[PDB]
Amino acid sequence: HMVEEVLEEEEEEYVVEKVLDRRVVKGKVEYLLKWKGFSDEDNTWEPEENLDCPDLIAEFLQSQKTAHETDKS
Repeated sequence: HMVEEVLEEEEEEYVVEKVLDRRVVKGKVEYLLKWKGFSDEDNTWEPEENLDCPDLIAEFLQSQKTAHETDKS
């Protein structure tokens, strides 16, 4: 922890590994993705009106229909 009057940015930058789930509060939609570069699973919730990953959002919201019932085994 560095104490000073010139440090607001949380960290350099985080990366997204994929989407694990999601949850709405009542007006906005949040998404819990797996952010790599922390400890192992520091997923975080973000607003879909700012994030930029419509591939995992529209790819994970369809799995609920049927995807784990098959799998590649």
